[PDB]
Amino acid sequence: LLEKRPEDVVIVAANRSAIGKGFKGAFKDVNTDYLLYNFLNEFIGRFPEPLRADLNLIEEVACGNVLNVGAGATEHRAACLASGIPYSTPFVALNRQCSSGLTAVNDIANKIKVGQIDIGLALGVESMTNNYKNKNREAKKCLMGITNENRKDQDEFAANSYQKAYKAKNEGLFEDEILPIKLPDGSICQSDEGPRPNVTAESLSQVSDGVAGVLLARRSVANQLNLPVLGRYIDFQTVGVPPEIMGVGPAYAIPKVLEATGLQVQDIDIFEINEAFAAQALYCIHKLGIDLNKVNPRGGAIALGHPLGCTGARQVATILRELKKDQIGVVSMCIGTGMGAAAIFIKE
Amino acid sequence: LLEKRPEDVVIVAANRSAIGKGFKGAFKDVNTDYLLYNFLNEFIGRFPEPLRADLNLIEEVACGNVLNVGAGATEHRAACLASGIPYSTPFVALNRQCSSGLTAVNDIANKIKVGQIDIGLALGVESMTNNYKNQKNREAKKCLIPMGITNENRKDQDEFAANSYQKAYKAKNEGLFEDEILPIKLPDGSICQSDEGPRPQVSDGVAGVLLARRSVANQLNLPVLGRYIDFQTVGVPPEIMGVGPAYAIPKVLEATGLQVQDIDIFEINEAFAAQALYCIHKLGIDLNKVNPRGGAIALGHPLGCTGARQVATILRELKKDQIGVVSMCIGTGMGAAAIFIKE
Repeated sequence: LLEKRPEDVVIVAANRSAIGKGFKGAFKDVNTDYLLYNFLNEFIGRFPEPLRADLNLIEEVACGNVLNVGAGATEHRAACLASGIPYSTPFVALNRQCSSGLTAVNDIANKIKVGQIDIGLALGVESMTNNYKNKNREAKKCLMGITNENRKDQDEFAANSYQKAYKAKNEGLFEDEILPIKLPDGSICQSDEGPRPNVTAESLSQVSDGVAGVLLARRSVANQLNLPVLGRYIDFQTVGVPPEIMGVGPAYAIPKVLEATGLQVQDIDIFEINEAFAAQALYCIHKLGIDLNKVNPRGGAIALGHPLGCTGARQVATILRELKKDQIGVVSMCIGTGMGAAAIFIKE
Repeated sequence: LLEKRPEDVVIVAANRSAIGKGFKGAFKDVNTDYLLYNFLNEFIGRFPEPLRADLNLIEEVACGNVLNVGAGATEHRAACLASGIPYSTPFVALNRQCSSGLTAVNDIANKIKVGQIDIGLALGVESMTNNYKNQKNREAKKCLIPMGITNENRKDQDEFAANSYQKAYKAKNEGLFEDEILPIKLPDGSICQSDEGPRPQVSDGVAGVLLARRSVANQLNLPVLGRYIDFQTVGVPPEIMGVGPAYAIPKVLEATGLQVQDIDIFEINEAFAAQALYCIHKLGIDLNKVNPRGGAIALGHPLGCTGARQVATILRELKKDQIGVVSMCIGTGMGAAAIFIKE
């Protein structure tokens, strides 16, 4: 599995923006279209010379999105079009709820794999700020908090993430993966404005906005073009989970991707398990038996925020900077109307 | 290619609904969730014993949609939930615009090829009637050119148009569109199951396609209407979005080795007569092969349903071992095309 074959799906670049605060945040006066346009312009400069030389080398743009009309396909495609990605490049809008951005990844993973394409861009956007704006059993469930309701450990959990996120923030740890998004006033945003110092434990995830991109390619095509390689996508698995207890997703998706690859929990160095809510994150980690030490190393959703769409691909950018050469890490998250997703990766 | 390996992505079922008329037709007092719930209750019935038994063997439901909030991901999951498809079955909402129903098929194909799943359901749904109610740079503004205008970018069109209605009613009347169309029951008691438009187009309709690996089909004793060969997409100038089929057909043929003259039926979506004519001409296609039972000019084009519809239609127009393609130009400047084989 650690053997690099020429038919591997390889990650060439994985970047994300600073996650702003919903409603209050840096992004409030901006929508997914400006966020996307801008992140793209940044992401492209960060691209190896043969690519930016011929952008029509990207043969597909899957963009995950949960709240726009039709998942933002017209605006997101216009945005790509403004950031130099040629018309010659098809675009696909996807919405698998909370995992959307991780599914943009599985979409391109498979196309490349199957030969449909060689090089392909996975995206994730969400402007919860400007978009949150839009009964007979079973179907009566479907689309969060109450499925969670279905506290000491949870606050304990909320603070440690908040502490891990603050350390990491302050230690410069996210300075690699984050890109500066210029705001229309003149400002520029390169810090996650969600993690805060001194969070301890007190009685009383986050509505945010953000973009995140991933550039996959098949190893063969990479070597030929001599393109840097950060790690490689190994597999992906989704599962259906009772909608009333959505959060339970990770406790079923993880074992699934594990069995399908042959790995075991204890073969994983890092787990990027999305914390929609602390109650559910904790439950997932403890049912599986995951080492809490190995969970969300630099802070989670609780502290960082959760821009629905963008999250699944944000965790990828992130898990890559937390990993060390030849390490395996999973990316999982509970999904909205009752699902569970989880992709596996390796550094190199 | 006409060799059959168990590794094949095989169509086990593929039915559609009657395409209602926009703003006035049969479905006007209903939305996607109802069209879906119903289409599915029907489709599932027209499902082989084994699947109906389990229904959990279906491991993914990708479902195109173009105009709903978030392409109808929640509403339609519930519909599937309500029509007996288990929670266990994940779901994905896709929006490739005009080709959404086809790319939803592309989706299912790939997952099956890449071993991700065995059997999967592809869908298309749209209710232009209900949902049709949902930058300043020289490049992305082309993603603001109204479709019709891009068509601006007559006799021959009207002649091409005429045939569409002619072939469609001739065929509707001869009962050609019967095996494919399922009966969508309506609130006011009136069952609907006949195409309004063809009576010698904005519309609402649903469509479903149940792929499975060949090896798997033979294992569960399942019927096999045909096979998915390839699919290909290619961007195109948004100002002439229509020219999309002219490029995606060569590309998918090329990807397969096939040639134009190797194709029997050419189900090229008629989004406009001006457009479809061009692809036809540029490609050098025998009209007797293009849209045999008429097109969308008569039948209507329920945006995200179409792709999944054309597959239903084509699979009847094709005889055992015939190859045919399904192309359509795509909204913001694209073009798709797939290739199927009967058996």
